[PDB]
Amino acid sequence: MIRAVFFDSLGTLNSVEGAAKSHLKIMEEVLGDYPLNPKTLLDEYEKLTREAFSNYAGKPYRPLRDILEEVMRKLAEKYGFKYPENFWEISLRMSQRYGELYPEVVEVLKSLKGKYHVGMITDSDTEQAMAFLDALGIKDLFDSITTSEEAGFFKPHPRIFELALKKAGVKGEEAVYVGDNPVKDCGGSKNLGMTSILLDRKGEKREFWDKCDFIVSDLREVIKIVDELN
Ligand SMILES: *CC(=O)c1ccccc1
Repeated sequence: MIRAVFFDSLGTLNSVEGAAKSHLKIMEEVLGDYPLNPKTLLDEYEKLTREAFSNYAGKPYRPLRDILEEVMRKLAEKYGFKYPENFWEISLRMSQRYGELYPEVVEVLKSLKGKYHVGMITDSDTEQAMAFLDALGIKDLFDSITTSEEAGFFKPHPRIFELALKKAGVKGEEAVYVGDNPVKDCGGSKNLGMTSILLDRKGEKREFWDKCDFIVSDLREVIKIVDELN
């Protein structure tokens, strides 16, 4: 019996498009009048951050603020502009003003809460996860918010999932996890017997469909699956 439904953050609740728009305005405010194409700075920022997150996958937690400030200090020295000491604050402000939820998030979160435990499991520092849920107005729709900072390990380490299930007081077999990253999400949640639901909004992850238990393009399909199984 499924009694809990857990969600990832980026790509599941808040749109990658909104994050890309926010990230661009972040690099813009960092550069100001500096003669560096903010688009080139962003592409290089995403390349370095992808490499960093890959090195830390499944490993002990390190503050994301430190990891990202390290990347931007390297980019500042590379291109010659002043490292903004308030980079973290700028990222928070812009993320909150231009971040947006997918059109069906609130509807889905409401239909689930009350019937099942509704939780989030995210690779991010707890401060930023809470501030972003608040800026998007959906913090009160979750019964639990579980972060790599709390568990001490990044996904797909099982501890972050273990902690989520413990907060809800359910077994893995009684829980669903929804996300768009086949390895960190389906693989990490499958270790505990959770039902994995892959979210492929644009149908770009067909090569990983055969490993996750279910695949959906819209979160409104999650409620259907939970009913089919119960
Ligand atoms: C990249 C991005 O959106 C971000 C980075 C650090 C803190 C908050 C948001």
